[PDB]
Amino acid sequence: KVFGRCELAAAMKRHGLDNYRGYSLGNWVCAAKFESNFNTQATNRNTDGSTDYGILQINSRWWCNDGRTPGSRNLCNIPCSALLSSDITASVNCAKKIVSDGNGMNAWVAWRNRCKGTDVQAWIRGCR
Amino acid sequence: VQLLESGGGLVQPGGSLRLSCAASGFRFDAEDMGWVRQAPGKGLEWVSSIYGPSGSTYYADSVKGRFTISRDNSKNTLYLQMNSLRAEDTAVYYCAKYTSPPQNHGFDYWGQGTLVTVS
Repeated sequence: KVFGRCELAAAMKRHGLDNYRGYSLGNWVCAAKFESNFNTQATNRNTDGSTDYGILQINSRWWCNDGRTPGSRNLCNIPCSALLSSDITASVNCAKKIVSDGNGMNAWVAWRNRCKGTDVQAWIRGCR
Repeated sequence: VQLLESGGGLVQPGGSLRLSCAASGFRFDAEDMGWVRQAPGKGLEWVSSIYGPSGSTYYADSVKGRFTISRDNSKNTLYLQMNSLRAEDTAVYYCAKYTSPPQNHGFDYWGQGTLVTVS
């Protein structure tokens, strides 16, 4: 499914992302927008032979297993296919582990390029 | 930080070609790096990688056994040896790297690119 902006804000709130590792909920919503355009089924083949999966475009080299990626480590211990559903739980769980490493949200390339330092809270403004 | 590819050119099928990539502004010897190409009217496609201090190499299936990726640490230069060239190997080739790993989007930094034409 393609989530609405305020709809995804709320799911992410209920899943404990607001202020997770100091990153406010607009951060997470802005990330989704520019990574997947709110589309839980989005998949993109990358220049290193890895693939990114799901609403937060979780990567198959470091975090999930798709069976076909060079130097994969599977640090989330999950199949990438399990991240393409309308339930964002597994993407969120993997997000929390990702953001707890050195890199913080800089692990999401669209976040660091389009979101970082911006009025990210505008992404959840007007939501209930 | 900079990557700068040379020298593609025209080669007959069956021929060979060695590409280089002069690298600067970072610690070359242990950096994850690779080659990517963009063929006429297709997206960027991964070709090869070399990872970490071990220098573990990986290759896309269309090139395995024909290409070899190499580092020259003394000169901070990355090489791609291309043998047994075929018409479908025609593409712009790019040397590439991660700007801030671990990350998504694959390699996000690449050079200007060098053209290889195989006819």
